[PDB]
Amino acid sequence: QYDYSPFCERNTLRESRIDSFLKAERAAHCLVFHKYRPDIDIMCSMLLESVPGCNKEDLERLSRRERLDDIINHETNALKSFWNDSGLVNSLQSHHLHEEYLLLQEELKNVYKIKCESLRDKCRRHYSN
Amino acid sequence: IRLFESQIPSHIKDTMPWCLVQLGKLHFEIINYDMSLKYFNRLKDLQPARVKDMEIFSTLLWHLHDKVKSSNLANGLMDTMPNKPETWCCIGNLLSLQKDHDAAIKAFEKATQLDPNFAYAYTLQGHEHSSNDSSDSAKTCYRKALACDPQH
Amino acid sequence: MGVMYFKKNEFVKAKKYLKKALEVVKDLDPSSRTTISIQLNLGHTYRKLNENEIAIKCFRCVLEKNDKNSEIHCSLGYLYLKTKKLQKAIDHLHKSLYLKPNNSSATALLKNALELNVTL
Amino acid sequence: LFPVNHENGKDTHLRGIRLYVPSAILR
Amino acid sequence: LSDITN
Repeated sequence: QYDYSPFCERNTLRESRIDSFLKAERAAHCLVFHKYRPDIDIMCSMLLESVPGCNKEDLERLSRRERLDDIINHETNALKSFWNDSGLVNSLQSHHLHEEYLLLQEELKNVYKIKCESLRDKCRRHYSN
Repeated sequence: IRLFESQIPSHIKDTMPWCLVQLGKLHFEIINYDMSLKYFNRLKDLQPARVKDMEIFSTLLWHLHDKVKSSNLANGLMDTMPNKPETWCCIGNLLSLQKDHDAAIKAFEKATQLDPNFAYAYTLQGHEHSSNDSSDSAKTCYRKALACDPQH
Repeated sequence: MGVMYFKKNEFVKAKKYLKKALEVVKDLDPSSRTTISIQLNLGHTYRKLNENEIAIKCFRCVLEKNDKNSEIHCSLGYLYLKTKKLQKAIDHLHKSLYLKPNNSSATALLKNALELNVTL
Repeated sequence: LFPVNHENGKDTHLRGIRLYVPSAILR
Repeated sequence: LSDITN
């Protein structure tokens, strides 16, 4: 029988939640495992396996301590990095890629500024705060 | 001072920041104003962003009426550490040097709020309160200044 | 009972009853606003009993267990000015002023201590 | 007292008001 | 403008 001791230290769980957890858990594992029960099984050169936003080629560069079609290649590639291998971009129509791209560097450029006074006046900030 | 002259080598004397601070404070106590400034400037040359005790330098430069040096030191000291009472007491000393003194009193009280166990901010408050022509506040501030440091 | 024998101007029996109270509570619970009252009352009886060293030690103990107490510091100054320990007397008076700036007897006590120190 | 304002006003402001009366060291 | 006169 399906074990549910870790999900709730209370020894008894109502049957609706037992199926609620079992159905939810199998789907969550099946998403990660595939791009069955949890209690039967939990299982399954540079050390660095992965970093957000880096492709395999970026890893090899790290290990070494380092026109419309072409822009469309650069159109998709930037969203490959930002969306962490999202499969919906291939389903997006071409002209919807342009406006999201224009807003991409626009919001990124705003981050660069954020990431980057008289004696009498500058004392007030400390007193008022 | 004689021990400095005799028992202290010159190379250690003119390099050690602690010797510079102690010698400047000592020459302050003997009311030797010219001597102390040219060694405290050397101390600032060793490190501008050091606090320890600038209450002595602030007291000296208030007498010497050097507004620009006090402004630079106050700006640097606040930029380095805002929570140190010495920076706020230096700022208040500069403010009293300028003209206005109510905000100087408020800054001094804020410095005392940062560290209640700072007796020199208390005695500086009391000394300033004489310029306000008020005595009862001054006398209470003096007594509470003595409470912190028995031998002042 | 010690407090009432004190109020009745009969200090000797109040003293022994407060000593019994202290020895009963000596072993257990130094904190919890009971030993503080016991020690303060016993020190008051001793200072009214004209014996000062034991009153001073008890007042020092209660001061250690509780520092923010203006009355404790005024009593310490009273005891120290009764003796010739002027430095401790004035230190405790200035502290007492620090805890409470507007103290009536403390101003006169400080004036007397300072004039005695200057004349000494 | 301000019993009446200009052009038959109702209320009155007061922008400013002041009162005037007559009458080496270790830091 | 208020301050309406009678």
